[PDB]
Amino acid sequence: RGLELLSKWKATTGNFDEETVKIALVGKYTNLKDSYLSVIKALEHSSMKCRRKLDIKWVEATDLEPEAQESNKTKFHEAWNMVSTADGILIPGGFGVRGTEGMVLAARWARENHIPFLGVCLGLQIATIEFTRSVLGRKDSHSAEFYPDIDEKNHVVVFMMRLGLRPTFFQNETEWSQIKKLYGDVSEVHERHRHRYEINPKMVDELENNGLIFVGKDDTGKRCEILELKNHPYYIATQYHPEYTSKVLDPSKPFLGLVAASAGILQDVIEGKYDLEA
Amino acid sequence: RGLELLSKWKATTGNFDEETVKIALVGKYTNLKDSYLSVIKALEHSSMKCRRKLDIKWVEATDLEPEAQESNKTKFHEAWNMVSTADGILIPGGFGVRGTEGMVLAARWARENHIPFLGVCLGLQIATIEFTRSVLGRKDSHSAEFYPDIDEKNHVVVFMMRLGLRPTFFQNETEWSQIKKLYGDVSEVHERHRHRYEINPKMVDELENNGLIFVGKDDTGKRCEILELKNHPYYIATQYHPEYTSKVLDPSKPFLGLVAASAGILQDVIEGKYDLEA
Amino acid sequence: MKYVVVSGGVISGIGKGVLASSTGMLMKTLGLKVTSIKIDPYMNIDAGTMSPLEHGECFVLDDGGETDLDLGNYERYLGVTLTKDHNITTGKIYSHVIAKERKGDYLGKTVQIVPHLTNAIQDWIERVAKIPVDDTGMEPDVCIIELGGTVGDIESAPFVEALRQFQFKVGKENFALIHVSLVPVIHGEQKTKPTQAAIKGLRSLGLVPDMIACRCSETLDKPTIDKIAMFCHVGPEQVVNVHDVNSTYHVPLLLLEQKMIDYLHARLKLDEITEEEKQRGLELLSKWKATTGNFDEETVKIALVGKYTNLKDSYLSVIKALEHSSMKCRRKLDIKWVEATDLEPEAQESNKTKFHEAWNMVSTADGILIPGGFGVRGTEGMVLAARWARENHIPFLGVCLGLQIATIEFTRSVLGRKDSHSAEFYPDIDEKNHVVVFMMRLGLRPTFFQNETEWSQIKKLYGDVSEVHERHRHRYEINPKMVDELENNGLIFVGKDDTGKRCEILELKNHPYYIATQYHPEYTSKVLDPSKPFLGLVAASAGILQDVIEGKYDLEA
Ligand SMILES: Nc1ccn([C@@H]2O[C@H](COP(=O)(O)OP(=O)(O)OP(=O)(O)O)[C@@H](O)[C@H]2O)c(=O)n1
Ligand SMILES: Nc1ccn([C@@H]2O[C@H](COP(=O)(O)OP(=O)(O)OP(=O)(O)O)[C@@H](O)[C@H]2O)c(=O)n1
Repeated sequence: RGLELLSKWKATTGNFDEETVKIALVGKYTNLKDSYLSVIKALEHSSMKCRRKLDIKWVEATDLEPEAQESNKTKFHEAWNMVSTADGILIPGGFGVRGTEGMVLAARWARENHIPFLGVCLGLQIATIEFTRSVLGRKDSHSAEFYPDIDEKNHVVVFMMRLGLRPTFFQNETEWSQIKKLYGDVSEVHERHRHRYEINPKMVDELENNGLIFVGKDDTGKRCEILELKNHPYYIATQYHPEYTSKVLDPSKPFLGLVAASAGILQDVIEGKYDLEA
Repeated sequence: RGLELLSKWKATTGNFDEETVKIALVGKYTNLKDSYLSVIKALEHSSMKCRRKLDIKWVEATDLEPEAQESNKTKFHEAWNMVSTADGILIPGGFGVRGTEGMVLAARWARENHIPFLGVCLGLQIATIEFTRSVLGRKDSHSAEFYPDIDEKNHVVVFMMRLGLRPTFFQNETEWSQIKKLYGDVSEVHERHRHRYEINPKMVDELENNGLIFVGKDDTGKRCEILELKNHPYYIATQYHPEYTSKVLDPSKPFLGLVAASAGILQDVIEGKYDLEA
Repeated sequence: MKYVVVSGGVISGIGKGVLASSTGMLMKTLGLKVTSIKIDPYMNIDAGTMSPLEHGECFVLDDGGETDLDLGNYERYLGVTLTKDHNITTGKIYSHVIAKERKGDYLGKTVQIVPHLTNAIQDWIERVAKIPVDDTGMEPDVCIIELGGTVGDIESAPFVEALRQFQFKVGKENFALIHVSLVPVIHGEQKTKPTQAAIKGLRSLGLVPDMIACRCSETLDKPTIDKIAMFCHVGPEQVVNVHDVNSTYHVPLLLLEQKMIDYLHARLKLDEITEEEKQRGLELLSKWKATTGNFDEETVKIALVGKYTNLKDSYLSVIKALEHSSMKCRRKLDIKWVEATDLEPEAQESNKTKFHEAWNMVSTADGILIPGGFGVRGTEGMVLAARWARENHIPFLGVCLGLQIATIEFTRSVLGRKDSHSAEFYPDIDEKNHVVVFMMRLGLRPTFFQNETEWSQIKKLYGDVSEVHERHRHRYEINPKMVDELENNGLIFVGKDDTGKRCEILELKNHPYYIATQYHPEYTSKVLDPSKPFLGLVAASAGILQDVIEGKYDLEA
């Protein structure tokens, strides 16, 4: 295991010496770059598997808003150029509500135009709010955070906060899935969580029938743990935070798929053209 | 009139010697730059009234499409950077159907985010298709060019082709209008036309009630000649081609408003801070 | 943009300003950017000629213009910095059109009250309504326009023409009008007819009221509302009533509980106007519930000692600055009004009865306040009031002439020097306590704390910030030659100007609260942010000054 760790180090090092991938990371207060540290490292570990140079564009989510155009026009154009340039979009599981309105438009941009996407925690919440707000109509729908609207809340409280390593199980028909292929066809995964809200189970049949297929759920089958949009090149979200289990020799699979699809190489990464030793 | 023409020449010349405005012109085959010659000259005449340097970004409308992202990704990012950068959007009255799907997304971009806009001919058609396709829902709606859909045609045939100088009359309540202010509060205007389609009169009450107010119509009141979106900084379209009456000392009013609002100075141009002689 | 006129009545003095800025305070509850214009029918261009005896106190702007006194009521209610242009006056607008007449800007046409002057008034209102008076540089979303005088005056006729034409230059569903009108009660019955005759007057000039608001001695009877609404183009739910309330700061809650805004929201279609505004709306309501709670939830007695205190509007800003601070301390304010000249040793033989009333007030009070009086007359009594609070540890604030008199007294009693006097007694020369400094010093100027004075009670109330910004109105300052003697004896000048030559604040070392300011701090007191020199005076009069500085009385945790 000592000699193998050196060989795997020579491999990830070789993958740095041996083309760029541009990713827009869109969230609240991206100026505070340590506040997203795990997300950056999870993109780095995966980018060395793809042999491709990582270029994170930092977007303040609020600068995407239609209101920002009259308030602070210059930064609004910088934000939209980054979103328009990027080979992939990433909504990183932000803190609090402020960025939400711009993060919706970033999710819409990658739903419609076939840009690779990953939503983490609040990013799954916003992948579901957007798919509701644009595919089902339902323009009033919002996070459960906007409590007094009641009837149009996209989410429900589930305090059990849900924390720590919990399992997640693939739905047994979803053999088509890009993400459950990256997990090696294993029956279940184990992941870290930090959430007080989940997508309202009442709506999930409507989302599954329209193609926002929830390819992974919890032990009970009541909780929304993963989604994949059917017949898109790579549009994933996770309710968990996968960046809290990314390792330098074993990159976290939802982030590996985002980089590999941004590189246009996702098929060949799944088929095994990029493992470190034969 | 000789001495006055020299004074007015010294004025437009002074307005060139005496800051940039960036405008995205979005249409079919913008590579063929002589095919939009009148539109360019109408933007130049107006830009010398605003004392501001004109920078037309040329966008191929088809490169904005969600399909272009997999087909020709590089040019699709260049097209979207131009749309995202511009201080104003202009849909120039293109020839044939090809560019339509991208021109819809350019009109949506300026409806939602408060970007100044002018639609000319096919641009009014696409301002109305977009406002239908996004404000009324009605996602199947299209130009009358897609004939066999029947029920969802946004337009109707009116061959009389309508051509040459015809009048247009303001609707008598629309005192709020930015465009009818630029025309000096005169009761009517006279303009050139080249159209075989008009917006279907059956729908126009729905569009007027939702705020896409048709501030100008023909002698009969049956024909859609101008629209202004109520409570937007500058979102105009004209069924006529106003670039066929722009002159170097008297710029065509729909194009003067587009430049002046892109410069953020529209109020002061209407109030008279930029006429050539006191 | 949106606009709200407040106008009207059969009488001047009916209640407009409280219905005006109060309506504007509630526009801010919605998160809106808000501004205000007061249209005055009088012919003075500014209050700079107007002596403080009639029309009252020359209120002073950030821009240092001597405005109409009422503008202040809008800088407290809304929390905005207005400008010299927000006070339209009949003398100001005739001057502006007459200037353009001699410059020839009318291209040799004859110039007429209609349309040229009524265009000028509309062009002024829409000009001024662009100015960003609010806590961020974006143009306002609503303007409150208060029309002074009464509709049907020969002095207010140009403005009701200009406003009528403005109902079209601006659209309906962007402009609305509140008309304030009288319901006299005689023989115990509410009579509607003065509202009918004044609404007949209003529609004659062509304005139509979207609300009526009544001055009445009572709650309007259900039939009185019906008999006004049967005679005007308003529903019975838009006959508003500003009745007797516990204090003037309750009026915006009274208007909101009468569903006044739940109509203006629809009538001005205000759904047509960011998260920052929506939050700042909810915060303004929370801060209103706090100052209101601080009224419902013990008395502080303050002697205000000055010239001609009978003329109570002449001290209006000072009263409001004491009210804003008293709601932070949760304590009921009781201003004793003292004529300064009735304290004098000469008054004892001249008018003995009033002299005892004056001295009982000074002896009773928990704090003393010398308010920045006009002219010399009161000075001799104001010295004895400052002496009374120097010696016995009574809390004190001196404003302008009050710092002058705090320094004259400390000179006249701590240094001996019994001949010393204001520079106003010019021919004494050698014993003048002050020096001329005409630059009059006016408007918002900075003041900087002296860098060692960490002990200071006043620079603690300012939050340990390095400098402050304040309004001034002075032609005299304390003579710099003497200031070392005063600093060495303990009258420490804890704040000075940019040069360090000018005496801007004093605090007497080792006294519970003895402050004076050369500036007028009452011209920046706001209802949610009370002016710090007045907060210290109330809090020390309450004996709670330490705990106010430590933070036991901020509105939200
Ligand atoms: N927000 C306000 C409004 C008014 N007042 C005080 O109330 C009196 C004047 O009230 P106002 O509303 O102006 O009514 P009047 O001037 O009496 O009458 P009008 O309606 O003509 O203004 C003055 O003490 C003024 O300072 C106040 O302290 N705060
Ligand atoms: N017919 C009149 C009478 C007076 N004024 C002017 O408008 C002001 C209104 O003040 P007001 O309070 O009406 O004073 P009075 O006329 O005495 O009314 P009151 O008796 O209520 O003071 C007057 O000062 C005067 O400037 C006017 O324009 N038209």
